Amino acid sequence: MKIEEGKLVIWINGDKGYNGLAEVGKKFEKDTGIKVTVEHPDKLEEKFPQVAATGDGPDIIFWAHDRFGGYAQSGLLAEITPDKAFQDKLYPFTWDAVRYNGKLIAYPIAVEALSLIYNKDLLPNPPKTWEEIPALDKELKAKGKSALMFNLQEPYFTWPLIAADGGYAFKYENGKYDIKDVGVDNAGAKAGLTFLVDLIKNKHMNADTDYSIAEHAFNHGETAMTINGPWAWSNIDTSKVNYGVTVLPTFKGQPSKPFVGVLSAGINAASPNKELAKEFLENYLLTDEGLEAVNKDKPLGAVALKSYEEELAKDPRIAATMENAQKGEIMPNIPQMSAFWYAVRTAVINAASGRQTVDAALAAAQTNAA
Ligand SMILES: OC[C@H]1O[C@H](O[C@H]2[C@H](O)[C@@H](O)[C@@H](O)O[C@@H]2CO)[C@H](O)[C@@H](O)[C@@H]1O
Ligand SMILES: [Cl-]
Ligand SMILES: [Cl-]
Ligand SMILES: [Cl-]
Ligand SMILES: [Cl-]
Ligand SMILES: [Zn+2]
Repeated sequence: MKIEEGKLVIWINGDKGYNGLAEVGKKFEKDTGIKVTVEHPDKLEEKFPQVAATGDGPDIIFWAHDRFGGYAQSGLLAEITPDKAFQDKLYPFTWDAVRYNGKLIAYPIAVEALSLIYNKDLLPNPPKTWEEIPALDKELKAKGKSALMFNLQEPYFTWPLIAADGGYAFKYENGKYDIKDVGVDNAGAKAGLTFLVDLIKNKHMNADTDYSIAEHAFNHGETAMTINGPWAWSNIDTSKVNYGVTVLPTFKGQPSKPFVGVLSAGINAASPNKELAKEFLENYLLTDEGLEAVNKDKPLGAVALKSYEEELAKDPRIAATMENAQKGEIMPNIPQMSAFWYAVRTAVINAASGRQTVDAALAAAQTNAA
């Protein structure tokens, strides 16, 4: 078989708590005899539609909900069937994220938003504005440090700045997203991307900075700030850097507006193990003990499971996560999101590297997203 009967194969991103998830899998195996194998392929969210379209791939895929409408439209996801009692365990807005064309198509797990993470020893009082960063970098450089480093290769991390002054993905109005109406090339989006490009032009950041570089720099005390999600806190803890997690800086007086993702677990339509996947997700993973196990490996951040979230909310880092989430927007789950992200990734990388002006980059992004 392309997908093996009698076990579960799971995909989750490599920066999440995949070892903790595997532990939940070992508990499952102990109780049921069903082995669970967790993989973390790179770009799994791009690979999934390729392999699932041929009846292959994992039994279960974990990713933010934004990719799931596309998968569902292509018939790659099984309809899930939790009853009302189970539904009541999770916050209503998380279920909204995973409902597509009249069907629930994934189980919500956690609510993710980026925050500003800062080194308290270098910056006891972190900047409230993006505009403060250039001068702060010049001041820190004289002491052998930089102000800020974050992943410039994934547009997820730059979006909060692009959206701050008015950029948006798809217009939502009167109960629908208008997929012909994109906001990646409005004045606000240009302003935010231009600010980023200027940070690079003025040697405050490097265009080639990626996830690993920014994490390395922050966790080694080479830079005073980074922008990242809750999954990153575990490695910072181990580094012994004294850090805080706070509201993202404003731009032109406007809050940064991160795109909020609901990490969700979908079941492959081609899986011969759908009932076992349901048992694993409902009875083992989406439980206090299951999420705690994953969280202990890499923090989930705010979780969809009310009972556990009530405990996590007491953590000031989680409060900061929710504050940033409230200033941002939940991502659409519509199929056009794949095109949107391709468009914006291309624009940010080309603008940052100087291959395109901001105006040309975002003009192309508008065409490509719509
Ligand atoms: O950067 C584009 C990318 O953004 C989001 O992916 C996030 C993901 O949601 C987070 O859980 C975390 O792993 O960071 C990822 C970015 O590297 C979108 O969900 C994704 O579809 C999109 O390609
Ligand atoms: Cl990266
Ligand atoms: Cl080093
Ligand atoms: Cl529970
Ligand atoms: Cl769409
Ligand atoms: Zn280094």
